[PDB]
Amino acid sequence: AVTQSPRNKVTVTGGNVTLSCRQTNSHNYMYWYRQDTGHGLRLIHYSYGAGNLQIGDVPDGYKATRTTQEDFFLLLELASPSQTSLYFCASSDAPGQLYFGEGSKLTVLEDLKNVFPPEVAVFEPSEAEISHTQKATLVCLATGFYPDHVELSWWVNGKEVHSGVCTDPQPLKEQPALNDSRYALSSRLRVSATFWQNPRNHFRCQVQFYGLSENDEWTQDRAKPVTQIVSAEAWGRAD
Amino acid sequence: AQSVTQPDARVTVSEGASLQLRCKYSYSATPYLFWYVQYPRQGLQMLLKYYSGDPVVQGVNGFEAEFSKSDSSFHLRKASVHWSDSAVYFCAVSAKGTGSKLSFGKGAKLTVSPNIQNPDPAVYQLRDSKSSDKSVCLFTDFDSQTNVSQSKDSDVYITDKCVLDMRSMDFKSNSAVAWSNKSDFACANAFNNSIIPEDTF
Amino acid sequence: PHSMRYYETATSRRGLGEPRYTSVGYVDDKEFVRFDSDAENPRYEPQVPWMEQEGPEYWERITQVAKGQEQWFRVNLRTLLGYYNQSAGGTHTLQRMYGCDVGSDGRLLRGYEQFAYDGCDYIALNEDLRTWTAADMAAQITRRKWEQAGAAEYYRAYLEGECVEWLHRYLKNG
Amino acid sequence: QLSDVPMDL
Repeated sequence: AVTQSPRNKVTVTGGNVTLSCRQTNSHNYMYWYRQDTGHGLRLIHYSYGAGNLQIGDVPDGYKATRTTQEDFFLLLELASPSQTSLYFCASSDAPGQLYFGEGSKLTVLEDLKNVFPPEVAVFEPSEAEISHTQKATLVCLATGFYPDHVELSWWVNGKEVHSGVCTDPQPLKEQPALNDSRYALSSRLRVSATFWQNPRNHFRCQVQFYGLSENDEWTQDRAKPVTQIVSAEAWGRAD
Repeated sequence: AQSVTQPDARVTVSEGASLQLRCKYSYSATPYLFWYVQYPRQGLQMLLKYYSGDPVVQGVNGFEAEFSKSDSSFHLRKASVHWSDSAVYFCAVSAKGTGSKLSFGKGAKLTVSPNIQNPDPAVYQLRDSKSSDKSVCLFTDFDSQTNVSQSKDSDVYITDKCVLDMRSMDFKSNSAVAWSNKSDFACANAFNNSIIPEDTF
Repeated sequence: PHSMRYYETATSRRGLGEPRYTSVGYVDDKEFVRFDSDAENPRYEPQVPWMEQEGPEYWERITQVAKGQEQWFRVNLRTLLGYYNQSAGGTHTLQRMYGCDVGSDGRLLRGYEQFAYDGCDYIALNEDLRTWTAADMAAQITRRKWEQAGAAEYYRAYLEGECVEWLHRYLKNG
Repeated sequence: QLSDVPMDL
């Protein structure tokens, strides 16, 4: 069991970030990795026992402290956009055998001027499908969000569901040309047409979005794009 | 000094079919070899490990890896891949005296293709529950093989195929999604790229 | 029938001080090499005529291992404190002994990997080379940990290989 | 040459 936090954080160039990792295990070795598609996992720093530090493969722009046996901190003092990555913490008491944490997604923005929360819409099943297939398929769409830092979930009558769900593994630049384009994500939820045709059943698409923090500046004629949850719903309909 | 090579970042195989993910590494007189698997939104988990002895390391779930002195390789194999096996697989190594510093491969996204038994390609129009008109087109229920392509228009959006599983009743289906907020857009107007002549509208 | 043994020894002191590490090599009962941390130039050095013919990289490499074993012992003394719930003031001694028994045909007959805390048996690699014998409940923890991580196999790598090999390389200088 | 670091206790 390796726990790290924060799981998600957005910051701007120059900011100061600290990633925490605690291990219930009593392992001596602890590691900090970054994962970037195209580079896999690259070691930043690691530690053999309390109060020990050893440079990794890519330690530039990072600092680490092994304060105790069970605690290991990664320290970004001058956040560069290049440091945008998925960070992992691991422990080990045997050579080459690492236990990993769930990871911490960190987006390092250049400019908050372009941060915008997603717009969520739910689209009801097609009638033809209902008759042809005997199954109803809902679609959910998250649009106009930046950065690419979201989590989409489906909810049926108060409970998050996974069966019958499938969300795009990757978003897509609404306008790929722009360097900092808005993103759009789609998900599907399929259920037995019987279930959909019951007006008692309630369907909700939920999008968690990580944007600006509370204690952050925002000097724009916009609705401040803060970490938030945006949802769109739909009731079953018999017809 | 130490290097780990995984040839292909993308690998797809049909459920039930066999599988081999390749891994070559820089030579060490004694090398410590490992495979790690990473399911969606999780970290890495150790799948297999080799130190010495019988060069065939057998995993309890049908996976196995073989150490090859000559090839200096540690290829991963599975006779029959289950659908759950969809994940990113990493090959890692460490050498004597640094056996606690792993070298990792770029990884491999294993996509376990769904075996669509009763495919009936189709395209349905799904309408916003809130806004009465704003809508979306849905390519769905098609065959495992067939694929989707980027928008030719570039003003229209479209997402690569995606497999869902209605576990409750042992059923699976593929799905693509098209849409463009430009009011002018039709079902046949999208997916114009290599779709089965058998799909409905 | 020939033998080879290595005895490593670390001894914790008080306060801000790294332990005193000691390693001595035995070729069929005769000391042929020795390392000590106290010496102004802490290095591996020959204790026997023939052994002085090995190159500088061999001593530089063999000395490098020592540096690592010090890091290991330093950390593992601490660990043992917890296992036996001992004050961090006390001074203790952890000793390791490993090696291999070669047959007349120069083959491998027996292997050795075992530890002792302050003189008492802790854990020892059995004869089958795949199981361990734990002395006390504390060692029973190390055992379980080594059972799950494949301690035997890990070591069995060096044993079946370099150990046997290098032994013969020494039996040619006698 | 000799053995590698033992696995932690």
